[PDB]
Amino acid sequence: GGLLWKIPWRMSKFQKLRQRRRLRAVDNVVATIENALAKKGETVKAVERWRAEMPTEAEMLPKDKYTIFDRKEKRYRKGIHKLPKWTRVSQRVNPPGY
Amino acid sequence: SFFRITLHRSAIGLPKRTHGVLAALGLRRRNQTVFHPVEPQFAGMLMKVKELVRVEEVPHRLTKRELKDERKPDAGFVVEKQVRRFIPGVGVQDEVDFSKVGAVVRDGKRAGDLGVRTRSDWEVIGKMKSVLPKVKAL
RNA sequence: AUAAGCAGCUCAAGCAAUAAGAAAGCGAGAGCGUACCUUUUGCAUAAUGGGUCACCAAGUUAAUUUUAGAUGCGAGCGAAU
RNA sequence: AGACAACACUGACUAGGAUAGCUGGUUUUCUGCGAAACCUAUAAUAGUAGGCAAUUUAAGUAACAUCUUAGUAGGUACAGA
RNA sequence: AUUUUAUCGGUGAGUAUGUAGACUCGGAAUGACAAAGAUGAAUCUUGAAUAAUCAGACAUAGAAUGAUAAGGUUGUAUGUCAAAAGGGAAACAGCCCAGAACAAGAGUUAAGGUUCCAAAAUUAUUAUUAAGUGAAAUAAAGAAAGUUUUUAUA
RNA sequence: CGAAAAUUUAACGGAUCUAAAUAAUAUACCGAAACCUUGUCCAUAUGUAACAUUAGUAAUAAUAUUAAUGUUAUUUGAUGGGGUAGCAGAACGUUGAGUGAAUCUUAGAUUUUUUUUUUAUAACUAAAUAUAGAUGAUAACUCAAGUGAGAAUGGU
RNA sequence: CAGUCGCGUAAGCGGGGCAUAGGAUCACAAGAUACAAAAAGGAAAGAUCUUGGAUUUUUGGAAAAGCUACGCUAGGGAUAACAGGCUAAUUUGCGCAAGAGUGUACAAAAUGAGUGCGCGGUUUGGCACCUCGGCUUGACUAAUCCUCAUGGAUGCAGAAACUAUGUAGGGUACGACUGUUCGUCGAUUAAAAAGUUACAUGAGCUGGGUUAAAUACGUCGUGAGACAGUAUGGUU
Ligand SMILES: [Mg+2]
Ligand SMILES: [Mg+2]
Ligand SMILES: [Mg+2]
Ligand SMILES: [Mg+2]
Ligand SMILES: [Mg+2]
Ligand SMILES: [Mg+2]
Ligand SMILES: [Mg+2]
Ligand SMILES: [Mg+2]
Ligand SMILES: [Mg+2]
Ligand SMILES: [Mg+2]
Ligand SMILES: [Mg+2]
Ligand SMILES: [Mg+2]
Ligand SMILES: [Mg+2]
Ligand SMILES: [Mg+2]
Ligand SMILES: [Mg+2]
Ligand SMILES: [Mg+2]
Ligand SMILES: [Mg+2]
Ligand SMILES: [Mg+2]
Ligand SMILES: [Mg+2]
Ligand SMILES: [Mg+2]
Ligand SMILES: [Mg+2]
Ligand SMILES: [Mg+2]
Ligand SMILES: [Mg+2]
Ligand SMILES: [Mg+2]
Ligand SMILES: [Mg+2]
Ligand SMILES: [Mg+2]
Ligand SMILES: [Mg+2]
Ligand SMILES: [Mg+2]
Ligand SMILES: [Mg+2]
Ligand SMILES: [Mg+2]
Ligand SMILES: [Mg+2]
Ligand SMILES: [Mg+2]
Ligand SMILES: [Mg+2]
Ligand SMILES: [Mg+2]
Ligand SMILES: [Mg+2]
Ligand SMILES: [Mg+2]
Ligand SMILES: [Mg+2]
Ligand SMILES: [Mg+2]
Repeated sequence: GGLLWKIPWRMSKFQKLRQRRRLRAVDNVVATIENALAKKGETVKAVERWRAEMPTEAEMLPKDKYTIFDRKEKRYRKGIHKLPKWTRVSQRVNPPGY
Repeated sequence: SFFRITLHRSAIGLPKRTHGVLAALGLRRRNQTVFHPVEPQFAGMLMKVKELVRVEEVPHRLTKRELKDERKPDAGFVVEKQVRRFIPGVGVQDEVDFSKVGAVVRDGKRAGDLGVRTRSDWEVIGKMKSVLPKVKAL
């Protein structure tokens, strides 16, 4: 193509820091909701599903925090900043093996 | 308890379904805060916009008047002396010095009723040609 | 008269009133800004049109058929005697 | 030689009588709301009509959106032989 | 006439290996339908009145097509542009933020950044690189007493 | 190292950097017309008070009230604010007309300028120049349109 | 629901077929209905219901063949030819890796099957963002024909040449044929190499090719005419 979308293949240490904090912030929203309901003895299927198949920022590997799965790439990995609205959508899990 | 929910990010380029979740919460602009009880029907509403809002558990709900007073700054001044003025509906309010505290408002259809000096008050002052300051004062 | 401005905007030194009072204007220097219209998915576009200024220059009228609002009369209305 | 018939000739000049689903143009301000480039039909495919539907403001709402809880339809990713 | 095979094809058996648009015994998430409740910015329906539009473009994911080429052509899902200014991407219709009624503020923030151009760190910690590699658009297979680490080993 | 293309270093934006590179972390700060605060403008509601106008209803010889309209303030410390095609509402201006046999004008009407002020497509203040008593100008309300032009290889 | 028929002991089933592939109006024709009947009685021509005949197959439904290079108007660049842009299948453009094999011997002096990984933007193409050659005069690239330095070469005795590494300062001429770039050939030369630049350069020149009106030939067409044909001529 001749139209230039200058998007670097890797992120800067500043974009990574904000990513860690956005993943950390989401964990606090879920924990705040889960703790508020536990005090009343209630549960929500969405929360129970999140805490079951989604890790916390402290439990994620750097590769899972800054990259995503892409079957079209050489090594099946791709910069997470290449996902649409990547700063406002949740993305923490990739297929096993990649 | 209650959920103190505040919109931190926008949903401009997000799907239409996300706009409805925010509309059902009452979040219309950034940094707008709402209060909802701690219930499943509201928790699930937050798990859909958890990437956009900030949540907090609070004991009680704050009123629209009490939620806006926590950002109100101190005025930084106090009117201690008000000069004579005319209020269209009430009347003429005489000078008041709140430092020594008396806002007396006089209304009428004649000048003497307003509490001001008239042409007659100036003529009696001019005819008092005998009053003289005390020699000690001079 | 050391400079690469769609000539405007933001910041602004200085000059400017023979005199008490009164600073319009021009502006060094710094920064932001690629005309307008048309037509297009999309135009600074090297796509269309214009040398400048002034004037002339484009949803109107009639008949007919409807609607809204207002208003006259009212199971009658109008017209005409 | 489609050559010539007085600027014009694969049919002159002049007066009277046209259309153009195409191109261009359509002039003051403020305020409110706010699309589509899809479907169907067409001698259609630069057009048009009916829908979806933008707008005006009345009459309704057990309206519409979202989440929660329970329920239902249907076989993609995946996995398997 | 005759028998024999660690040769070919065929049949039977295998809870053997692979293969998948027209295989799906198993089977998500998502999306769809309806009920109740709650919430919300009237966003819905109807009546009356009454338009524009009918080559769209790009990004992301996943396909058909092409040559697993095209800023190619053509569906699906989502968004932006179109009709959206502003900050970031050096410059930028379509990307990352964010929706401009007008001012003031060393105000609070998003994406993005903080040596100078140029507002903000020459801010702290642990390692690697010596090639200006790199530092906002990753050229490949491959070679090699470059260097570091780890794991075995003399 | 592999790694070669034709104007010029030539896709770090440049200077330059041994980190101001790379990887894994932490904090502060900057940062938009976003947000907040204080004010302003506009649009659309809710009640209340007051001012003015118009039209009614009562009182008055020893003023009050009702309704509509305009307006300011105030209550809920009300809500809302990009925009093409397109739809809608509210206004200004131009020309002529009615009220007009009206109003004003040498004590200066009118003067294509300049200037001043006012939320202001407009009017107003003042200044300079000239000099008209109506074939002059004009508020307000209303009526009717040959009514508003940087765009037509437009016309003069 | 009404009407009235069939089958069934009965309950009950039946308004064609297991399901999914057959077009209207108009006109015309055959039956019914008793509606209206242009003075009146009738009728004609109409109306309502049932029914029939359709590659109405451009199947929401016209009775319909061509040429224009003598051409014209309105438009589009919403769809082409040249150039630019994207792409790189292909190429008369290259490199690297591996090494069957050739080299009397011996893989790598030379040579290199079928392949793999790439570069580059010269050829023929795709897309549709966007509607020639010569002369004169240059600039630039380096993947080098000559000249300069140099490694390898059972296959470097010398000479000459082969291959390869540096290197683009300068040079790369003359003629015949062809409209030619290209190509073929003659004769010299140290050598008579390439490419990019709008396949550089026509507001610098040329106009032979392509090339509108004229004309002929062949072929095609019933014909007007046409042709990736040929020929002579044709305002730069
Ligand atoms: Mg480009
Ligand atoms: Mg100077
Ligand atoms: Mg130019
Ligand atoms: Mg132009
Ligand atoms: Mg011109
Ligand atoms: Mg005019
Ligand atoms: Mg006009
Ligand atoms: Mg002829
Ligand atoms: Mg002729
Ligand atoms: Mg709006
Ligand atoms: Mg659309
Ligand atoms: Mg037809
Ligand atoms: Mg058309
Ligand atoms: Mg199954
Ligand atoms: Mg495309
Ligand atoms: Mg939008
Ligand atoms: Mg458009
Ligand atoms: Mg923008
Ligand atoms: Mg930068
Ligand atoms: Mg600060
Ligand atoms: Mg600084
Ligand atoms: Mg570098
Ligand atoms: Mg550079
Ligand atoms: Mg704002
Ligand atoms: Mg806004
Ligand atoms: Mg608006
Ligand atoms: Mg004057
Ligand atoms: Mg003009
Ligand atoms: Mg009769
Ligand atoms: Mg049809
Ligand atoms: Mg049909
Ligand atoms: Mg001919
Ligand atoms: Mg095009
Ligand atoms: Mg040697
Ligand atoms: Mg030299
Ligand atoms: Mg050329
Ligand atoms: Mg030229
Ligand atoms: Mg001749």
